[PDB]
Amino acid sequence: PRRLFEGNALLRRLVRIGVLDEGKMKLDYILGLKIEDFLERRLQTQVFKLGLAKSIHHARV
Amino acid sequence: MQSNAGEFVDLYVPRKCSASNRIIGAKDHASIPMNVAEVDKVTGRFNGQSKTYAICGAIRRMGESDDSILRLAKSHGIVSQN
Amino acid sequence: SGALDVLQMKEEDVLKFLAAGTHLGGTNLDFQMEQYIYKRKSDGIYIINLKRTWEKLLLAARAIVAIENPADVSVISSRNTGQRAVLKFAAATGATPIAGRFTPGTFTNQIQAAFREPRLLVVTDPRADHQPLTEASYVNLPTIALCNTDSPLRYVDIAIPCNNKGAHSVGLMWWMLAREVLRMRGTISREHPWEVMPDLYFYRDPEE
Amino acid sequence: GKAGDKEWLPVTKLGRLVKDMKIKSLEEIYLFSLPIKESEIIDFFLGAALKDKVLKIMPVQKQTQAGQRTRFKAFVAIGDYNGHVGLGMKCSKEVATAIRGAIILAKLSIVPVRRGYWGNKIGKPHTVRCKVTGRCGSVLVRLIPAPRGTGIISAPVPKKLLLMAGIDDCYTSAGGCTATLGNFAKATFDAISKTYSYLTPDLWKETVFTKSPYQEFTDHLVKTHT
RNA sequence: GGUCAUAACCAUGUCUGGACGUGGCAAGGGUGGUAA
Repeated sequence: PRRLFEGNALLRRLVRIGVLDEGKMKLDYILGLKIEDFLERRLQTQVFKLGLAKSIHHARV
Repeated sequence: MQSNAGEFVDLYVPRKCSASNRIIGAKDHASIPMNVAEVDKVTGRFNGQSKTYAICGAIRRMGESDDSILRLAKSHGIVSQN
Repeated sequence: SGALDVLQMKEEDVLKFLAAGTHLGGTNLDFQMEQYIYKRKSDGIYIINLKRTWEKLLLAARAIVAIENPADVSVISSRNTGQRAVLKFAAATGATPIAGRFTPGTFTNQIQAAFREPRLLVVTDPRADHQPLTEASYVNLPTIALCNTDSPLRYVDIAIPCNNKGAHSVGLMWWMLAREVLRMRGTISREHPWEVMPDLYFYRDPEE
Repeated sequence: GKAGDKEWLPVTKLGRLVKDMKIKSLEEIYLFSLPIKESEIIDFFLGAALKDKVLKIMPVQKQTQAGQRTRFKAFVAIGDYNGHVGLGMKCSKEVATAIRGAIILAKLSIVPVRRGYWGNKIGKPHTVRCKVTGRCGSVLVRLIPAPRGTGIISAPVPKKLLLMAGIDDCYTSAGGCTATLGNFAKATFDAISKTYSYLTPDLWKETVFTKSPYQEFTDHLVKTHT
């Protein structure tokens, strides 16, 4: 019971922010995560990516 | 070696010597394959298909090989009774 | 063996072995050289069996045949008796002789104008030609030789027991070796007697 | 143009089959555990992925009645990230020559490494086959398998070698002196070598055996060829 | 199966001395002139 309930709710949260696919969703793919995917989900990155800026330096301001 | 993907990984499968059932390196320079030529055994003349063996350098350098080559060949030809 | 009588002992050759004193063997044993001896004499001599000689002659010879190009089965001897013998050997069957002092580093070097690179070796007497044997295990050569009854076995894949303290025992054994390889590879086989004499495979010896 | 090239003429048997092109991988050479003697053979199959990483350039010197006499001894690593690495040391009276002497010697001693998985397969190995060791004069390393994404956790010196090997994740433990790095690096190199010599239940299936490249291609090695 | 001898004494040291650091291979050019 510990492995099921924990893993399910862990992976749910990784999917909810979208640093992980649901075409993955196994505990092994947690380990395939890396630094850059987190940093992509940051607000200033998403401002730049999907809204008006001229550089990343603009977007933070 | 086979993964769950069915990918047949590892650069090469190394040969396993018949001397003592263990595996040689890739820089062991005392490990020798020795090809014996078969004959028809009706007239005594060369006939095609060789019997090939392989022996590891470890048993060779201590000097066990003379018995090993004999024992391998004794269960076949051209020694069947010694 | 298993061939009818054409790869089995002949009545003729028994006489030749015994006249050349090959059956007699030195006064010492090893822990590897006691599987070819039968027993000891009244005297300190230890009597090699000739049945045991005959089988070992054959599969030894069959390996010498198995190379496609015979021009690189390099024979070696440095003791005086096995000099005249090897020269006729390597004339009869395609081989490369190395008579006298070996000059070490022959196969180890890259730069040397006497560089060789054979596949097999056939050596007389391990404890006189120890230099090429040691060097064999740096270039992955199989090895064959003629052991007495006390020669050290180490880097010897197959042995062919013999008396080999000189006399006719040396030259006779190299002659028999050359007889077999031609029956198997060539078309000299007829199972009726070979023309060539074991006489001119013997030692030169100080002449009249 | 006005300038040709001519590079490499083999005087070695193994060199001749490669130059005439009948051997087409290193894996053929290694399976018969043949000597290599010419450093162009290795650099023909590879040499399109080999880097060098000069570890140390260390002085040594002997004594004579006229004073000091100094020789420079340098260690140089070599390896592609596909699993072939090697190592060499060499000394000479001058510096640059010693380095270039070491890059040759290092090419000669290249060996393969065998990689495996932590415990569950998902394709593309990432770690060491099993927990192995290797000692050189009271320095040793104990390469211990590791799960994905932990990187190579080692001192700076073995972190070079293991990275060049393409081994992604590893844990190590050392014992004894490691400030005499000539031992330390050779001991790492020793450990990675043993991977193919370690018997595993995988390898218990029987190997077919096949005739030597020397044997099969002997008709091309005799015409005028060495 | 091979033949040969006698050792005294003998301590100490003013002294602020040694050039070593990274694999470049690598000029690349011709107006005058017999003829013209």
